[PDB]
Amino acid sequence: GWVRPDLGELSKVTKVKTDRPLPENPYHSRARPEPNPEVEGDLKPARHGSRLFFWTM
Amino acid sequence: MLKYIIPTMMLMPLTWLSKNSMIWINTTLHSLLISLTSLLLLNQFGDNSLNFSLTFFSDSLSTPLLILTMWLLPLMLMASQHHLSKENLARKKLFISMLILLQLFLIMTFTATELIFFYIMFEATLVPTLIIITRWGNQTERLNAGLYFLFYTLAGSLPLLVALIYIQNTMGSLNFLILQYWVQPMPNSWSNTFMWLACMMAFMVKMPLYGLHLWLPKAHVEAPIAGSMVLAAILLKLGGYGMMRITLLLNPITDFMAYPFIMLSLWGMIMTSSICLRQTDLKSLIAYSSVSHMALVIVAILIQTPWSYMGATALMIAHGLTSSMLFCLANSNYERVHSRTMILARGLQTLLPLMAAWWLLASLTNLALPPSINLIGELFVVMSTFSWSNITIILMGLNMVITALYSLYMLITTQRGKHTHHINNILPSFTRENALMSLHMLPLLLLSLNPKIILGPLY
Repeated sequence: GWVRPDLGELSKVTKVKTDRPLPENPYHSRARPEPNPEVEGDLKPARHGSRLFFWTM
Repeated sequence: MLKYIIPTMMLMPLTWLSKNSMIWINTTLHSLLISLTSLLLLNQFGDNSLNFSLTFFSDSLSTPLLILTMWLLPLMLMASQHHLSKENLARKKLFISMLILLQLFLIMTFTATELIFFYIMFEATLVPTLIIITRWGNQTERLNAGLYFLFYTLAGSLPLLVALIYIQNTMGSLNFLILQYWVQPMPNSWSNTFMWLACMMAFMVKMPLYGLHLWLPKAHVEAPIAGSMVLAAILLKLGGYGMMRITLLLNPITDFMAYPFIMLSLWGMIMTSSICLRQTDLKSLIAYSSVSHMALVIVAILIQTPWSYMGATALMIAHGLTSSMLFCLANSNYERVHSRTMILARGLQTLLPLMAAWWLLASLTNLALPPSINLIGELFVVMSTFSWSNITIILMGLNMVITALYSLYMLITTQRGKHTHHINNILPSFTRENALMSLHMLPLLLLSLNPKIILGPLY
């Protein structure tokens, strides 16, 4: 009483119910470096202009 | 300081839109108006300088130089309108524009509170001067003279730019008032030694110092008359002004680091003066006299005493006026006889009596006749150098001989004796030349009455 599978039946993606837990760290990765602090706040105008030699603005 | 820059820059539409016959009249009139306007810089206070904005200021040292520059421009306009009478109109306007640009650059160089702005326009003064010398000079050697002048100045003054940027990065500012209140002593190291050399050598070349003066007896000779006025009456004093400004930051290394250079002037003002005893050229004689006087100024600045500083200010103003007048007289003789050699035209007092009187008065003011401000400056430098050391008075006193020994010599061979027989184109003196001589001389004798306005910022 065995039925031969048709075309594309064996190539299906199926689901599996298993008791073993999901590995939370399969790559054995360590702690990522902390990113740089972002930029925040409103843009105030430059204090006393360019401040390049004698230029006032 | 905007009340003098804007009319100076509006002089260019004035000289570019005028008619082909009234450029000289309009330019002379409005430059004389600006010279009259220049007297509002005398509002000086006994403690504080006159500060206009963040960009410009004027203490009591820059004020006589500014008044001298804006008084000198109409004099150049009146002098340089005879050898350019046959010139094309566009080239005439270009010459007047070069003079106007040179005055604008000078009068905003003398007032810059920030040092790199002072350097920028101190080198912007090179271009119109060099263009005038190499364009409207007469003979072949104007090109070599221009090359010598430009390359001496730039090769001396690029390390000044490097040192000034180093000062801006180290101290944090280049404003002269901030540097007056934030100045730190310079210790003893080789880095500070080359710092002093880089700050000093540009002004050493532009003073000129003896041994670096080889560009003066070329550029003062091949140039035209107005070029001679700016070369002898402002730019040397501009180097002296820069020296006075920048010697503030170089303490106390100067107390030994000025030791060679003083000798290089103390002997130098002897040798060049002796050159004037054996010069076959009138313009070269005036140039070497300028070398000697400015070497005396160098010694006065380097010993850094108050009396020497006021003597240096009075000496710079008086020498500028006297050298400009002497160049005018020599140019008049060159226009009349068409040669620059001194021995060709003799006995001119028999033919030109009033110009002989102007020659006598100019020579008397050249050899520091009291109570002229030439003698005041020379005397004050003498007192300060006697305080510095004793034997220096010998190096002063011998100079006090040799100066007269050429000045009256310059008075004799050009004015006294039997006249040259074959020279018969000695025209009578024009009103323009006499007016130029009087406008050169009468301010000097009037300044002898009230000299306290040219005695520096620590009077």
